[PDB]
Amino acid sequence: SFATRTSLAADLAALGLAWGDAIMVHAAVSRVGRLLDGPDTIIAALRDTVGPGGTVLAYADWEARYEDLVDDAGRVPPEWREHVPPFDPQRSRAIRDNGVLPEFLRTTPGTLRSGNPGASLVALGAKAEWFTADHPLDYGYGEGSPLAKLVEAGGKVLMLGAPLDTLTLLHHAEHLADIPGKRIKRIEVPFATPTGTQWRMIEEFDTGDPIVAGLAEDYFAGIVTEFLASGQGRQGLIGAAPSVLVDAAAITAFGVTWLEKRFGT
Amino acid sequence: SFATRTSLAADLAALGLAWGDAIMVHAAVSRVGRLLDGPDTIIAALRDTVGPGGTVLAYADWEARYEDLVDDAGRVPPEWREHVPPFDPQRSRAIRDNGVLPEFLRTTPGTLRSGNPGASLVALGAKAEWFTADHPLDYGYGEGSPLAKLVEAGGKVLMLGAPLDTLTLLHHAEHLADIPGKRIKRIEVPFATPTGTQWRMIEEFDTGDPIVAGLAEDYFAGIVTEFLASGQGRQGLIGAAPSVLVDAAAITAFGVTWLEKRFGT
Ligand SMILES: NC[C@@H]1O[C@H](O[C@H]2[C@@H](O)[C@H](O[C@@H]3[C@@H](O)[C@H](N)C[C@H](N)[C@H]3O[C@H]3O[C@H](CN)[C@@H](O)[C@H](O)[C@H]3N)O[C@@H]2CO)[C@H](N)[C@@H](O)[C@@H]1O
Ligand SMILES: NC[C@@H]1O[C@H](O[C@H]2[C@@H](O)[C@H](O[C@@H]3[C@@H](O)[C@H](N)C[C@H](N)[C@H]3O[C@H]3O[C@H](CN)[C@@H](O)[C@H](O)[C@H]3N)O[C@@H]2CO)[C@H](N)[C@@H](O)[C@@H]1O
Repeated sequence: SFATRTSLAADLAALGLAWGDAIMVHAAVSRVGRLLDGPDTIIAALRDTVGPGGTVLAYADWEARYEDLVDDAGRVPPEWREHVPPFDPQRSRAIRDNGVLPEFLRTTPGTLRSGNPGASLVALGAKAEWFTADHPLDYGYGEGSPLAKLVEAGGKVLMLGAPLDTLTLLHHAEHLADIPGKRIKRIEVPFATPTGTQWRMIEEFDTGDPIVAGLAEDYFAGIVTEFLASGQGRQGLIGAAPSVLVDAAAITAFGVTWLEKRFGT
Repeated sequence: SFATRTSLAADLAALGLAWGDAIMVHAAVSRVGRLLDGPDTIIAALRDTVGPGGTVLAYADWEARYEDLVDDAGRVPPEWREHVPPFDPQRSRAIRDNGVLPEFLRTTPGTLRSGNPGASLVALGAKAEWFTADHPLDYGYGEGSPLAKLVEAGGKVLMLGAPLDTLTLLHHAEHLADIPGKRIKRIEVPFATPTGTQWRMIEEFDTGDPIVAGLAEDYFAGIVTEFLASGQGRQGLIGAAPSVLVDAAAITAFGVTWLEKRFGT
Protein backbone atom coordinates (compact mmCIF):
# COMPACT_ATOMS: atom_id res chain seq x y z
CA SER A 1 0.00 0.00 0.00
CA PHE A 2 3.09 2.21 -0.28
CA ALA A 3 5.32 2.67 -3.31
CA THR A 4 8.83 3.33 -2.01
CA ARG A 5 12.09 4.73 -3.32
CA THR A 6 13.23 1.11 -3.68
CA SER A 7 10.13 -0.30 -5.40
CA LEU A 8 9.89 2.57 -7.89
CA ALA A 9 13.54 2.18 -8.92
CA ALA A 10 12.85 -1.53 -9.47
CA ASP A 11 9.88 -0.67 -11.69
CA LEU A 12 12.01 1.86 -13.59
CA ALA A 13 14.72 -0.74 -14.21
CA ALA A 14 12.17 -3.31 -15.38
CA LEU A 15 10.77 -0.71 -17.80
CA GLY A 16 14.13 -0.03 -19.45
CA LEU A 17 15.73 2.90 -17.64
CA ALA A 18 19.44 2.15 -17.39
CA TRP A 19 22.58 3.14 -15.51
CA GLY A 20 23.99 6.36 -16.92
CA ASP A 21 20.87 7.42 -18.84
CA ALA A 22 19.75 11.00 -19.38
CA ILE A 23 16.02 10.74 -18.65
CA MET A 24 13.36 13.42 -19.18
CA VAL A 25 10.25 12.85 -17.07
CA HIS A 26 6.59 13.72 -17.60
CA ALA A 27 4.65 12.54 -14.55
CA ALA A 28 1.11 12.46 -13.19
CA VAL A 29 2.04 11.99 -9.53
CA SER A 30 -1.51 11.07 -8.46
CA ARG A 31 -1.57 7.99 -10.71
CA VAL A 32 1.67 6.52 -9.31
CA GLY A 33 -0.19 5.67 -6.11
CA ARG A 34 0.44 6.44 -2.47
CA LEU A 35 4.05 7.57 -2.03
CA LEU A 36 6.00 7.75 1.22
CA ASP A 37 7.75 11.03 0.30
CA GLY A 38 5.35 12.31 -2.36
CA PRO A 39 6.83 13.38 -5.69
CA ASP A 40 10.36 13.35 -4.22
CA THR A 41 10.14 9.55 -4.13
CA ILE A 42 9.84 9.61 -7.93
CA ILE A 43 12.86 11.92 -8.22
CA ALA A 44 14.94 9.81 -5.83
CA ALA A 45 14.10 6.55 -7.62
CA LEU A 46 15.06 8.08 -10.97
CA ARG A 47 18.42 9.27 -9.60
CA ASP A 48 19.02 5.84 -8.06
CA THR A 49 18.34 4.04 -11.34
CA VAL A 50 20.59 6.22 -13.51
CA GLY A 51 23.39 6.67 -10.96
CA PRO A 52 25.82 9.59 -10.63
CA GLY A 53 26.64 9.29 -14.34
CA GLY A 54 23.03 9.87 -15.35
CA THR A 55 20.89 12.99 -15.54
CA VAL A 56 17.22 13.59 -14.68
CA LEU A 57 15.36 16.24 -16.67
CA ALA A 58 11.92 17.81 -16.79
CA TYR A 59 10.12 20.55 -18.71
CA ALA A 60 10.07 23.65 -16.49
CA ASP A 61 8.55 26.37 -18.74
CA TRP A 62 7.68 29.52 -16.73
CA GLU A 63 4.78 30.84 -14.64
CA ALA A 64 4.07 34.09 -16.52
CA ARG A 65 0.39 35.09 -16.47
CA TYR A 66 1.18 38.41 -18.20
CA GLU A 67 0.35 36.92 -21.63
CA ASP A 68 -3.27 38.07 -21.27
CA LEU A 69 -2.16 41.73 -21.35
CA VAL A 70 -0.15 41.76 -24.60
CA ASP A 71 -1.70 43.48 -27.61
CA ASP A 72 -1.01 42.10 -31.10
CA ALA A 73 2.75 42.66 -31.53
CA GLY A 74 3.46 40.74 -28.31
CA ARG A 75 4.81 43.64 -26.24
CA VAL A 76 3.58 44.71 -22.79
CA PRO A 77 1.68 48.01 -22.46
CA PRO A 78 3.72 50.66 -20.64
CA GLU A 79 1.41 50.73 -17.60
CA TRP A 80 2.08 47.03 -16.86
CA ARG A 81 5.80 46.72 -17.69
CA GLU A 82 7.44 47.33 -14.30
CA HIS A 83 4.71 45.25 -12.62
CA VAL A 84 5.50 42.06 -14.55
CA PRO A 85 7.99 39.92 -12.57
CA PRO A 86 11.13 39.46 -14.67
CA PHE A 87 12.49 36.02 -15.46
CA ASP A 88 15.23 34.72 -13.17
CA PRO A 89 16.35 31.18 -14.12
CA GLN A 90 17.23 30.48 -10.47
CA ARG A 91 14.04 31.88 -8.89
CA SER A 92 11.26 31.81 -11.50
CA ARG A 93 8.79 29.03 -10.71
CA ALA A 94 8.27 26.26 -13.21
CA ILE A 95 4.78 26.07 -14.67
CA ARG A 96 2.47 23.61 -12.91
CA ASP A 97 -0.15 23.05 -15.63
CA ASN A 98 1.11 19.50 -16.34
CA GLY A 99 1.91 18.48 -12.76
CA VAL A 100 4.03 19.52 -9.80
CA LEU A 101 7.11 17.36 -10.48
CA PRO A 102 9.08 19.93 -12.58
CA GLU A 103 8.86 22.46 -9.74
CA PHE A 104 9.82 19.78 -7.21
CA LEU A 105 12.79 18.92 -9.44
CA ARG A 106 13.67 22.60 -9.90
CA THR A 107 13.87 23.12 -6.13
CA THR A 108 15.93 19.97 -5.53
CA PRO A 109 19.45 21.02 -4.46
CA GLY A 110 21.84 20.86 -7.40
CA THR A 111 19.26 21.25 -10.17
CA LEU A 112 20.07 23.70 -12.96
CA ARG A 113 17.57 25.59 -15.12
CA SER A 114 18.15 26.90 -18.64
CA GLY A 115 17.84 30.47 -19.88
CA ASN A 116 14.93 30.37 -22.33
CA PRO A 117 11.96 31.04 -20.01
CA GLY A 118 9.09 29.50 -21.97
CA ALA A 119 11.18 26.53 -23.17
CA SER A 120 13.34 26.04 -20.07
CA LEU A 121 14.31 22.57 -18.91
CA VAL A 122 15.53 21.56 -15.46
CA ALA A 123 18.44 19.13 -15.22
CA LEU A 124 19.91 17.30 -12.22
CA GLY A 125 23.01 15.16 -12.55
CA ALA A 126 26.22 14.58 -14.49
CA LYS A 127 25.48 16.64 -17.62
CA ALA A 128 23.15 19.22 -16.04
CA GLU A 129 25.57 22.04 -16.89
CA TRP A 130 25.72 21.18 -20.60
CA PHE A 131 21.99 20.45 -20.82
CA THR A 132 21.12 23.95 -19.54
CA ALA A 133 23.98 26.07 -20.91
CA ASP A 134 23.52 28.63 -23.69
CA HIS A 135 19.84 28.05 -24.40
CA PRO A 136 19.03 30.09 -27.54
CA LEU A 137 16.28 32.55 -26.70
CA ASP A 138 14.81 32.62 -30.22
CA TYR A 139 13.38 29.30 -31.44
CA GLY A 140 14.10 27.62 -28.11
CA TYR A 141 12.84 24.21 -29.29
CA GLY A 142 15.36 23.96 -32.12
CA GLU A 143 19.01 23.47 -32.95
CA GLY A 144 20.90 24.64 -29.87
CA SER A 145 18.18 23.64 -27.42
CA PRO A 146 18.28 21.19 -24.49
CA LEU A 147 15.74 19.08 -26.38
CA ALA A 148 18.28 18.81 -29.20
CA LYS A 149 21.06 18.04 -26.71
CA LEU A 150 18.88 15.26 -25.28
CA VAL A 151 18.61 13.71 -28.74
CA GLU A 152 22.35 14.10 -29.35
CA ALA A 153 23.25 12.47 -26.01
CA GLY A 154 21.00 9.47 -26.70
CA GLY A 155 18.61 10.40 -23.90
CA LYS A 156 15.21 8.94 -23.10
CA VAL A 157 11.76 10.31 -22.29
CA LEU A 158 9.48 8.69 -19.70
CA MET A 159 5.72 9.28 -19.65
CA LEU A 160 5.04 8.38 -16.01
CA GLY A 161 1.26 8.16 -16.22
CA ALA A 162 1.06 11.55 -17.92
CA PRO A 163 -1.12 12.04 -21.01
CA LEU A 164 0.84 11.26 -24.16
CA ASP A 165 0.11 14.68 -25.71
CA THR A 166 2.36 16.40 -23.12
CA LEU A 167 5.64 15.07 -24.59
CA THR A 168 7.64 18.28 -24.99
CA LEU A 169 10.34 16.73 -27.20
CA LEU A 170 7.80 16.40 -30.03
CA HIS A 171 7.88 20.21 -30.25
CA HIS A 172 11.51 19.72 -31.28
CA ALA A 173 10.19 17.44 -34.03
CA GLU A 174 7.74 20.17 -35.05
CA HIS A 175 10.59 22.69 -35.29
CA LEU A 176 12.66 20.29 -37.39
CA ALA A 177 9.80 19.17 -39.66
CA ASP A 178 10.26 20.52 -43.19
CA ILE A 179 6.61 21.38 -43.80
CA PRO A 180 4.67 24.50 -44.87
CA GLY A 181 2.29 26.77 -43.00
CA LYS A 182 4.19 26.71 -39.71
CA ARG A 183 2.58 28.97 -37.12
CA ILE A 184 4.74 31.45 -35.21
CA LYS A 185 4.35 33.02 -31.76
CA ARG A 186 5.97 36.34 -30.84
CA ILE A 187 6.11 37.78 -27.32
CA GLU A 188 8.24 40.16 -25.27
CA VAL A 189 9.82 38.74 -22.12
CA PRO A 190 11.33 40.61 -19.13
CA PHE A 191 14.74 39.33 -18.04
CA ALA A 192 16.47 39.95 -14.71
CA THR A 193 20.06 41.17 -15.12
CA PRO A 194 22.55 42.46 -12.51
CA THR A 195 21.66 45.98 -13.70
CA GLY A 196 17.84 45.85 -13.76
CA THR A 197 15.01 44.60 -15.93
CA GLN A 198 15.89 44.23 -19.62
CA TRP A 199 13.12 43.46 -22.11
CA ARG A 200 13.48 41.37 -25.26
CA MET A 201 11.31 39.95 -28.04
CA ILE A 202 11.11 36.16 -28.38
CA GLU A 203 10.36 34.37 -31.65
CA GLU A 204 9.67 30.64 -31.94
CA PHE A 205 7.27 28.24 -33.59
CA ASP A 206 4.01 28.40 -31.64
CA THR A 207 3.93 25.45 -29.23
CA GLY A 208 0.57 26.46 -27.74
CA ASP A 209 -1.16 24.78 -30.68
CA PRO A 210 -0.29 22.24 -33.39
CA ILE A 211 2.46 23.63 -35.60
CA VAL A 212 0.18 23.55 -38.67
CA ALA A 213 -3.55 23.68 -39.34
CA GLY A 214 -5.62 20.53 -39.67
CA LEU A 215 -4.37 18.75 -36.53
CA ALA A 216 -6.30 18.00 -33.37
CA GLU A 217 -4.72 19.74 -30.39
CA ASP A 218 -3.88 16.40 -28.73
CA TYR A 219 -2.38 14.87 -31.89
CA PHE A 220 0.93 14.24 -30.09
CA ALA A 221 -0.82 11.32 -28.36
CA GLY A 222 -1.54 9.70 -31.72
CA ILE A 223 2.11 9.97 -32.78
CA VAL A 224 3.20 8.25 -29.56
CA THR A 225 0.54 5.56 -30.02
CA GLU A 226 1.71 4.86 -33.58
CA PHE A 227 5.32 4.85 -32.36
CA LEU A 228 4.52 2.20 -29.75
CA ALA A 229 2.30 0.23 -32.14
CA SER A 230 5.26 0.02 -34.54
CA GLY A 231 7.15 -2.05 -31.95
CA GLN A 232 9.35 0.78 -30.62
CA GLY A 233 9.61 1.95 -27.03
CA ARG A 234 8.55 0.03 -23.92
CA GLN A 235 5.38 0.03 -21.82
CA GLY A 236 4.83 -0.99 -18.22
CA LEU A 237 3.81 0.07 -14.75
CA ILE A 238 5.75 2.51 -12.57
CA GLY A 239 4.13 2.01 -9.20
CA ALA A 240 0.44 1.93 -10.12
CA ALA A 241 0.90 4.21 -13.15
CA PRO A 242 0.81 2.96 -16.77
CA SER A 243 4.04 4.40 -18.15
CA VAL A 244 5.82 4.73 -21.50
CA LEU A 245 9.57 4.93 -22.13
CA VAL A 246 10.97 6.01 -25.50
CA ASP A 247 14.35 6.81 -27.02
CA ALA A 248 14.71 10.55 -27.59
CA ALA A 249 16.42 10.36 -30.99
CA ALA A 250 13.96 7.74 -32.25
CA ILE A 251 10.74 9.49 -31.22
CA THR A 252 12.03 12.78 -32.66
CA ALA A 253 12.87 11.26 -36.05
CA PHE A 254 9.54 9.41 -35.99
CA GLY A 255 7.78 12.68 -35.18
CA VAL A 256 9.46 14.58 -38.01
CA THR A 257 8.68 11.82 -40.51
CA TRP A 258 5.09 11.69 -39.24
CA LEU A 259 4.77 15.39 -40.13
CA GLU A 260 6.73 15.37 -43.41
CA LYS A 261 4.47 12.59 -44.74
CA ARG A 262 1.06 14.18 -44.08
CA PHE A 263 2.25 17.69 -44.99
CA GLY A 264 4.82 19.18 -47.33
CA THR A 265 7.17 17.32 -49.64
CA SER B 1 -7.81 42.78 -12.61
CA PHE B 2 -4.29 42.06 -11.34
CA ALA B 3 -3.01 42.40 -7.79
CA THR B 4 0.66 43.36 -8.02
CA ARG B 5 3.70 43.39 -5.77
CA THR B 6 3.05 47.13 -5.34
CA SER B 7 -0.69 46.99 -4.64
CA LEU B 8 -0.38 44.13 -2.14
CA ALA B 9 2.33 45.96 -0.17
CA ALA B 10 0.01 48.99 -0.06
CA ASP B 11 -2.80 46.82 1.30
CA LEU B 12 -0.42 45.31 3.87
CA ALA B 13 0.65 48.77 5.05
CA ALA B 14 -2.97 49.94 5.31
CA LEU B 15 -3.74 46.85 7.40
CA GLY B 16 -1.01 47.55 9.96
CA LEU B 17 2.11 45.69 8.85
CA ALA B 18 5.06 47.94 9.59
CA TRP B 19 8.70 48.49 8.72
CA GLY B 20 10.90 46.09 10.67
CA ASP B 21 8.12 43.69 11.70
CA ALA B 22 8.51 39.95 12.14
CA ILE B 23 5.39 38.65 10.39
CA MET B 24 4.07 35.08 10.33
CA VAL B 25 1.73 34.41 7.41
CA HIS B 26 -1.21 32.05 6.95
CA ALA B 27 -2.54 32.49 3.42
CA ALA B 28 -5.25 31.15 1.13
CA VAL B 29 -3.64 32.20 -2.15
CA SER B 30 -6.79 31.60 -4.22
CA ARG B 31 -8.77 34.22 -2.27
CA VAL B 32 -6.20 37.00 -2.80
CA GLY B 33 -7.28 37.19 -6.45
CA ARG B 34 -5.40 36.99 -9.71
CA LEU B 35 -1.68 37.51 -9.06
CA LEU B 36 0.98 38.38 -11.62
CA ASP B 37 3.61 36.09 -10.06
CA GLY B 38 1.35 33.75 -8.09
CA PRO B 39 2.16 33.20 -4.42
CA ASP B 40 5.59 34.81 -4.85
CA THR B 41 3.83 38.16 -5.24
CA ILE B 42 2.54 37.74 -1.67
CA ILE B 43 6.05 36.91 -0.41
CA ALA B 44 7.61 39.85 -2.27
CA ALA B 45 5.01 42.32 -0.99
CA LEU B 46 5.56 41.14 2.59
CA ARG B 47 9.34 41.56 2.29
CA ASP B 48 8.84 45.02 0.75
CA THR B 49 6.58 46.15 3.60
CA VAL B 50 8.85 44.99 6.44
CA GLY B 51 12.16 45.92 4.80
CA PRO B 52 15.58 44.33 5.34
CA GLY B 53 15.13 44.71 9.11
CA GLY B 54 11.98 42.60 9.11
CA THR B 55 11.39 38.87 8.90
CA VAL B 56 8.72 36.84 7.09
CA LEU B 57 7.68 33.53 8.66
CA ALA B 58 5.34 30.64 7.91
CA TYR B 59 4.41 27.28 9.42
CA ALA B 60 6.29 24.60 7.48
CA ASP B 61 5.51 21.36 9.38
CA TRP B 62 6.64 18.27 7.42
CA GLU B 63 5.28 15.98 4.69
CA ALA B 64 5.51 12.63 6.50
CA ARG B 65 2.77 10.17 5.49
CA TYR B 66 4.37 7.39 7.58
CA GLU B 67 2.08 8.18 10.54
CA ASP B 68 -0.47 5.63 9.27
CA LEU B 69 2.02 2.79 9.89
CA VAL B 70 2.86 3.40 13.56
CA ASP B 71 1.42 1.00 16.12
CA ASP B 72 0.47 2.32 19.57
CA ALA B 73 3.83 3.37 21.07
CA GLY B 74 4.53 5.61 18.06
CA ARG B 75 7.49 3.69 16.62
CA VAL B 76 7.83 2.43 13.05
CA PRO B 77 7.67 -1.34 12.41
CA PRO B 78 11.06 -2.77 11.39
CA GLU B 79 9.93 -3.61 7.84
CA TRP B 80 9.16 0.06 7.09
CA ARG B 81 12.01 1.86 8.89
CA GLU B 82 14.62 2.22 6.14
CA HIS B 83 11.85 3.04 3.63
CA VAL B 84 10.65 6.15 5.51
CA PRO B 85 12.44 9.25 4.16
CA PRO B 86 14.38 10.86 7.02
CA PHE B 87 13.89 14.50 7.94
CA ASP B 88 16.34 16.98 6.42
CA PRO B 89 15.55 20.59 7.42
CA GLN B 90 17.03 21.83 4.12
CA ARG B 91 15.30 19.31 1.81
CA SER B 92 12.14 18.04 3.54
CA ARG B 93 9.06 19.56 1.92
CA ALA B 94 6.75 21.68 4.00
CA ILE B 95 3.25 20.29 4.42
CA ARG B 96 0.70 21.65 1.94
CA ASP B 97 -2.54 20.89 3.78
CA ASN B 98 -3.15 24.58 4.59
CA GLY B 99 -1.90 26.07 1.32
CA VAL B 100 1.19 26.21 -0.87
CA LEU B 101 2.75 29.42 0.50
CA PRO B 102 4.95 27.79 3.22
CA GLU B 103 6.61 25.59 0.60
CA PHE B 104 7.02 28.58 -1.73
CA LEU B 105 8.60 30.47 1.17
CA ARG B 106 10.79 27.48 2.10
CA THR B 107 12.22 27.34 -1.44
CA THR B 108 12.83 31.09 -1.63
CA PRO B 109 16.62 31.70 -1.62
CA GLY B 110 17.79 32.67 1.85
CA THR B 111 14.96 31.05 3.81
CA LEU B 112 15.92 29.00 6.87
CA ARG B 113 13.96 26.10 8.36
CA SER B 114 14.04 24.94 11.98
CA GLY B 115 14.94 21.50 13.31
CA ASN B 116 11.70 20.21 14.85
CA PRO B 117 10.07 18.49 11.84
CA GLY B 118 6.40 18.56 12.83
CA ALA B 119 6.62 22.05 14.37
CA SER B 120 9.13 23.59 11.97
CA LEU B 121 8.82 27.22 10.91
CA VAL B 122 10.41 28.86 7.87
CA ALA B 123 11.96 32.30 8.30
CA LEU B 124 13.29 34.76 5.72
CA GLY B 125 14.97 37.99 6.75
CA ALA B 126 16.96 39.74 9.46
CA LYS B 127 16.32 37.37 12.39
CA ALA B 128 15.84 34.16 10.39
CA GLU B 129 18.88 32.57 12.06
CA TRP B 130 17.62 33.18 15.60
CA PHE B 131 14.03 32.25 14.73
CA THR B 132 15.11 28.80 13.48
CA ALA B 133 18.09 28.00 15.72
CA ASP B 134 18.01 25.32 18.42
CA HIS B 135 14.39 24.25 18.04
CA PRO B 136 13.68 21.86 20.96
CA LEU B 137 12.58 18.53 19.54
CA ASP B 138 10.37 17.63 22.52
CA TYR B 139 7.39 19.95 23.08
CA GLY B 140 8.23 21.98 19.98
CA TYR B 141 5.38 24.46 20.55
CA GLY B 142 6.66 25.57 23.95
CA GLU B 143 9.37 27.50 25.72
CA GLY B 144 12.35 27.44 23.36
CA SER B 145 10.25 27.35 20.21
CA PRO B 146 10.13 29.78 17.27
CA LEU B 147 6.51 30.51 18.25
CA ALA B 148 7.82 31.65 21.63
CA LYS B 149 10.58 33.67 19.97
CA LEU B 150 7.92 35.35 17.82
CA VAL B 151 6.07 36.43 20.97
CA GLU B 152 9.30 37.61 22.61
CA ALA B 153 10.32 39.67 19.56
CA GLY B 154 6.92 41.40 19.40
CA GLY B 155 6.02 39.73 16.12
CA LYS B 156 2.69 39.66 14.32
CA VAL B 157 0.51 37.02 12.67
CA LEU B 158 -1.42 37.69 9.46
CA MET B 159 -4.40 35.57 8.40
CA LEU B 160 -4.36 36.32 4.67
CA GLY B 161 -7.78 34.92 3.81
CA ALA B 162 -6.99 31.66 5.60
CA PRO B 163 -9.52 30.10 7.98
CA LEU B 164 -9.03 31.43 11.50
CA ASP B 165 -8.64 27.93 13.00
CA THR B 166 -5.26 27.49 11.25
CA LEU B 167 -3.40 29.99 13.47
CA THR B 168 -0.43 27.90 14.61
CA LEU B 169 0.64 30.30 17.39
CA LEU B 170 -2.47 29.35 19.37
CA HIS B 171 -0.87 25.93 19.85
CA HIS B 172 1.78 27.83 21.81
CA ALA B 173 -1.08 29.17 23.94
CA GLU B 174 -2.33 25.60 24.41
CA HIS B 175 1.13 24.51 25.59
CA LEU B 176 1.32 27.42 28.03
CA ALA B 177 -2.25 27.08 29.34
CA ASP B 178 -2.26 25.84 32.94
CA ILE B 179 -5.22 23.48 32.57
CA PRO B 180 -5.87 19.77 33.24
CA GLY B 181 -6.45 16.84 30.93
CA LYS B 182 -3.93 17.90 28.30
CA ARG B 183 -3.65 15.33 25.52
CA ILE B 184 -0.20 14.13 24.44
CA LYS B 185 1.08 12.76 21.12
CA ARG B 186 4.13 10.49 20.90
CA ILE B 187 5.83 9.47 17.65
CA GLU B 188 9.25 8.35 16.43
CA VAL B 189 10.89 10.49 13.75
CA PRO B 190 13.80 9.63 11.42
CA PHE B 191 16.51 12.29 11.24
CA ALA B 192 19.19 12.67 8.56
CA THR B 193 22.68 13.06 10.03
CA PRO B 194 26.11 13.11 8.30
CA THR B 195 26.49 9.47 9.41
CA GLY B 196 23.12 7.97 8.41
CA THR B 197 19.55 7.77 9.62
CA GLN B 198 19.13 8.25 13.38
CA TRP B 199 15.73 7.62 14.96
CA ARG B 200 14.29 9.46 17.94
CA MET B 201 11.04 9.66 19.92
CA ILE B 202 9.17 12.98 19.95
CA GLU B 203 6.87 14.08 22.77
CA GLU B 204 4.62 17.14 22.62
CA PHE B 205 1.07 18.20 23.39
CA ASP B 206 -1.13 16.80 20.62
CA THR B 207 -1.78 19.59 18.11
CA GLY B 208 -3.84 17.35 15.81
CA ASP B 209 -6.86 17.96 18.05
CA PRO B 210 -7.93 20.44 20.73
CA ILE B 211 -5.58 20.21 23.69
CA VAL B 212 -8.43 19.12 26.00
CA ALA B 213 -11.78 17.39 25.62
CA GLY B 214 -14.99 19.35 25.17
CA LEU B 215 -13.80 21.69 22.39
CA ALA B 216 -14.90 21.75 18.77
CA GLU B 217 -11.98 21.03 16.47
CA ASP B 218 -12.20 24.51 14.89
CA TYR B 219 -12.42 26.33 18.24
CA PHE B 220 -9.34 28.41 17.39
CA ALA B 221 -11.60 30.41 15.07
CA GLY B 222 -13.84 31.37 17.99
CA ILE B 223 -10.87 32.59 20.03
CA VAL B 224 -9.76 34.81 17.14
CA THR B 225 -13.32 36.09 16.68
CA GLU B 226 -13.59 37.00 20.37
CA PHE B 227 -10.13 38.61 20.20
CA LEU B 228 -11.22 40.83 17.31
CA ALA B 229 -14.64 41.52 18.86
CA SER B 230 -12.83 42.81 21.97
CA GLY B 231 -11.35 45.64 19.88
CA GLN B 232 -7.90 44.09 19.39
CA GLY B 233 -6.18 43.37 16.09
CA ARG B 234 -7.05 44.86 12.70
CA GLN B 235 -9.20 43.65 9.81
CA GLY B 236 -9.10 44.57 6.14
CA LEU B 237 -8.58 43.39 2.59
CA ILE B 238 -5.27 42.14 1.20
CA GLY B 239 -5.95 42.13 -2.51
CA ALA B 240 -9.43 40.58 -2.66
CA ALA B 241 -8.90 38.53 0.52
CA PRO B 242 -10.51 39.39 3.88
CA SER B 243 -7.50 39.37 6.19
CA VAL B 244 -6.75 39.61 9.91
CA LEU B 245 -3.60 40.97 11.57
CA VAL B 246 -2.87 40.37 15.27
CA ASP B 247 -0.04 40.98 17.71
CA ALA B 248 1.69 37.71 18.59
CA ALA B 249 2.15 38.39 22.30
CA ALA B 250 -1.43 39.64 22.67
CA ILE B 251 -3.18 36.76 20.90
CA THR B 252 -1.08 34.25 22.84
CA ALA B 253 -1.94 35.76 26.23
CA PHE B 254 -5.57 36.03 25.14
CA GLY B 255 -5.49 32.39 24.07
CA VAL B 256 -4.02 31.19 27.38
CA THR B 257 -6.55 33.21 29.38
CA TRP B 258 -9.36 31.88 27.16
CA LEU B 259 -8.32 28.36 28.16
CA GLU B 260 -7.54 28.99 31.84
CA LYS B 261 -11.04 30.47 32.32
CA ARG B 262 -13.12 27.64 30.85
CA PHE B 263 -10.87 24.90 32.27
CA GLY B 264 -8.67 24.49 35.31
CA THR B 265 -8.06 27.02 38.06
N1 LIG C 1 -4.81 25.39 -27.21
C1 LIG C 1 -5.36 26.62 -27.80
C2 LIG C 1 -4.35 27.60 -27.89
O1 LIG C 1 -3.61 27.70 -26.52
C3 LIG C 1 -2.69 28.84 -26.41
O2 LIG C 1 -2.20 28.91 -25.06
C4 LIG C 1 -1.65 27.72 -24.73
C5 LIG C 1 -0.17 27.88 -24.34
O3 LIG C 1 0.03 29.11 -23.55
C6 LIG C 1 0.09 26.80 -23.60
O4 LIG C 1 0.59 25.80 -24.40
C7 LIG C 1 1.76 25.18 -23.84
C8 LIG C 1 3.01 25.88 -24.37
O5 LIG C 1 3.10 27.20 -23.89
C9 LIG C 1 4.29 25.14 -23.96
N2 LIG C 1 5.45 25.82 -24.54
C10 LIG C 1 4.27 23.69 -24.44
C11 LIG C 1 3.05 22.95 -23.91
N3 LIG C 1 3.01 21.62 -24.53
C12 LIG C 1 1.72 23.68 -24.20
O6 LIG C 1 0.73 23.02 -23.45
C13 LIG C 1 -0.45 22.87 -24.19
O7 LIG C 1 -0.23 21.95 -25.33
C14 LIG C 1 -0.15 20.45 -24.97
C15 LIG C 1 -0.33 19.67 -26.14
N4 LIG C 1 0.82 19.82 -27.02
C16 LIG C 1 -1.27 20.11 -23.95
O8 LIG C 1 -1.07 18.78 -23.47
C17 LIG C 1 -1.28 21.05 -22.81
O9 LIG C 1 -2.35 20.65 -21.86
C18 LIG C 1 -1.52 22.41 -23.25
N5 LIG C 1 -1.54 23.34 -22.03
O10 LIG C 1 -1.34 26.35 -22.91
C19 LIG C 1 -2.27 27.14 -23.39
C20 LIG C 1 -3.54 26.34 -23.68
O11 LIG C 1 -3.21 25.16 -24.39
C21 LIG C 1 -3.34 30.14 -26.75
N6 LIG C 1 -4.39 30.45 -25.70
C22 LIG C 1 -4.00 30.10 -28.08
O12 LIG C 1 -2.97 29.92 -29.11
C23 LIG C 1 -4.98 28.99 -28.20
O13 LIG C 1 -6.05 29.22 -27.28
N1 LIG D 1 -8.78 16.08 13.75
C1 LIG D 1 -8.91 14.69 14.24
C2 LIG D 1 -7.64 14.23 14.66
O1 LIG D 1 -6.58 14.54 13.56
C3 LIG D 1 -5.28 13.90 13.78
O2 LIG D 1 -4.46 14.13 12.63
C4 LIG D 1 -4.39 15.46 12.38
C5 LIG D 1 -2.94 15.97 12.44
O3 LIG D 1 -2.03 14.99 11.81
C6 LIG D 1 -2.96 17.10 11.72
O4 LIG D 1 -3.18 18.16 12.57
C7 LIG D 1 -2.28 19.25 12.32
C8 LIG D 1 -1.05 19.12 13.22
O5 LIG D 1 -0.28 17.99 12.87
C9 LIG D 1 -0.14 20.35 13.13
N2 LIG D 1 0.99 20.18 14.05
C10 LIG D 1 -0.90 21.62 13.50
C11 LIG D 1 -2.12 21.81 12.61
N3 LIG D 1 -2.89 22.95 13.11
C12 LIG D 1 -3.03 20.57 12.56
O6 LIG D 1 -3.96 20.79 11.52
C13 LIG D 1 -5.26 20.39 11.89
O7 LIG D 1 -5.77 21.24 12.99
C14 LIG D 1 -6.23 22.65 12.58
C15 LIG D 1 -7.04 23.21 13.60
N4 LIG D 1 -6.22 23.50 14.77
C16 LIG D 1 -7.06 22.55 11.27
O8 LIG D 1 -7.31 23.87 10.78
C17 LIG D 1 -6.35 21.77 10.23
O9 LIG D 1 -7.18 21.74 9.00
C18 LIG D 1 -6.11 20.41 10.68
N5 LIG D 1 -5.40 19.64 9.56
O10 LIG D 1 -4.20 16.95 10.64
C19 LIG D 1 -4.80 15.81 10.89
C20 LIG D 1 -6.31 15.98 10.77
O11 LIG D 1 -6.72 17.13 11.47
C21 LIG D 1 -5.39 12.43 14.01
N6 LIG D 1 -5.87 11.77 12.73
C22 LIG D 1 -6.34 12.11 15.10
O12 LIG D 1 -5.82 12.63 16.36
C23 LIG D 1 -7.69 12.69 14.87
O13 LIG D 1 -8.26 12.08 13.71
